[PDB]
Amino acid sequence: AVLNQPSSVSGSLGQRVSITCSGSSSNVGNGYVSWYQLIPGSAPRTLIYGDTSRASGVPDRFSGSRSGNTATLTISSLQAEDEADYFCASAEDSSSNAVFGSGTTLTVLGQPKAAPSVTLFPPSSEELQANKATLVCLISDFYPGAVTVAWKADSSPVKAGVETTTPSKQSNNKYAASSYLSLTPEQWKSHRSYSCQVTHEGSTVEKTVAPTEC
Amino acid sequence: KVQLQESGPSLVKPSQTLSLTCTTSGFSLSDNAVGWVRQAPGKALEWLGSIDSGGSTGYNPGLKSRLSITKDNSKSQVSLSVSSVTTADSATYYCTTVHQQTRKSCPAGYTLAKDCGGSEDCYDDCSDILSSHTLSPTTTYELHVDAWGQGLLVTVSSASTKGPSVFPLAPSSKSTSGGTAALGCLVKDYFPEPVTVSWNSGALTSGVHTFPAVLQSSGLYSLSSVVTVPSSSLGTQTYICNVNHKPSNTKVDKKVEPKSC
Repeated sequence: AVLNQPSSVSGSLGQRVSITCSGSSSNVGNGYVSWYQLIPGSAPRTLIYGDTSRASGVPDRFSGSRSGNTATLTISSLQAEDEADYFCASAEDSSSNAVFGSGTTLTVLGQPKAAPSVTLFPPSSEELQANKATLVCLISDFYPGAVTVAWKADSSPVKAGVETTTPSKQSNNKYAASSYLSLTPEQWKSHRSYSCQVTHEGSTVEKTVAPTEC
Repeated sequence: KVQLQESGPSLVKPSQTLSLTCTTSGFSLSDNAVGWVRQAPGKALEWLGSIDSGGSTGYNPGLKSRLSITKDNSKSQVSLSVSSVTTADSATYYCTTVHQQTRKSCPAGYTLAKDCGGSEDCYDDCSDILSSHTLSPTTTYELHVDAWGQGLLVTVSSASTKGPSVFPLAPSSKSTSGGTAALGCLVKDYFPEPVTVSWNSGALTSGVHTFPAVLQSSGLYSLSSVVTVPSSSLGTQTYICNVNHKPSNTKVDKKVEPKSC
C-alpha cells in the first residue's frame, strides 16, 4: 500500500545522492516505477516514469534505476533548488491502482551561511483602533534554517501570546521565519519597550519597538 | 497547455459528502485518463482513483466503498465524491492526467489468444487450440501521473468559515536597510486555510515572501506577506497587497502607506 522510502537523505552541493524505493513483486517488482518532486508551496512535478525515462524539462542529473523490488532516484550535481520531498510510485495489480512511497525529504548541505536580518513591526494604527495589538517579527535571509526566537517586555521574558512559524525556504534558497506577540492595546502602551530576540549560529539579533516611538 | 482546475468546497462538516469537480483543457478528455490524488498534512500521497477514455473506473481498494468518480466528455469535467468524511479526509486534493496501460506478453512459441483470432492466455500451437500448450501471460501494469493540478485544500471541521482581517505593516526608519525597505500585510484571524498574497496585482514579484500560517489557540489562522522595495520609492510609488481567501470567497486589497518617521 505504501512503498518504503528513507525519511530523509542529505548531500552536499555538487555531490550525488541516491533515494531508494522498496516494494514487492506486485508493484515495484512489476517494473514501471515513477518519481515525483514536491517543492513546498508548489504542485507536484513528475520527474521519472517507466523506471528510467525522464520527463520533458527534467535535467539529466535526475536519473532513475530499478533492481528487482527496489528502485532508486539518483540526483547528481546537487543544487540548493533540489531541496524537496520525493515520492516514488507504481501500479499494483491494475493499471488504474497506484501506490506511493512514504516520501523522502532532501536536504542540500554546504550552502553559504548567512546571519538573519530581523524586522519588527509594532501594532498598526488600524489594528489599535480595532482594540487589538499584534507585534510581528519577520526573520529572513539566514542559513542554516534553524533559529530560536524569544520575546521581552522591557527586559523580562514573555512566554504567553507568542506564536512562531517553522523556518521555510525563500525564493533565493535562504530561509525565513516569523513570530507574533499578541497583546491588548493596554499591554502595548503599558511597558516601555518590546523586543524580538533571534539566535542563530552563535549570533543574536534583537529588534526593539516602543509605544512612545513612531 | 494541459491545465487542470479543481473546484469544490474548502470546508465540509464531518459525515457529509465531499464533492469535487475537475475542469480540463489542453487535451481531449475522451482520449486520456484522469485521476484523483490527495495528500493529508504531513502524510504521503494517496491514490483515490481514475476514469479512463472508455469511461471505466478504478479505485483505491481500501477506500472504494466511499468513492465515486464520474465524467462528462462534452463538458470537459470530471467529478469526485467522498462519502462520510471525517478529520482523516482533510487533505489537498489533486486532479491529474494519468498514463494507464496493461501489457500481456507471452514467451517464444506461445501466442496470445487475442492475436490468433481464454482470450487472454498464451498458446504454443494455434493450430491445435485443443491439444495446445497453454500458459498464463506475463502481465505488467504501467501507471504514472503525467500532469498535476494545483490542488484544492479541503478541511473537514465542524467550525465555521471566517474571512480575514488585513492590516498594513508600514515601513519606517526602523524598517529600512539603506537602499531597500521592507513592508507587508498581516492577514489575521481566518478559517480555514489557505490564503494567498500577491503584490501590485502580480506586477511585483521580486523580493516577495509569504510566510506559512500559524494556528492560534482561538482556532483561527494568521500569516504575513513581506516585500522589499527601494526606500526612495516610498514617497511616490504606491504598494498594495492582494489577499485571496477562496474558502470565504473574499478578496482584499490593502494599500500600505509609509509612516512619517
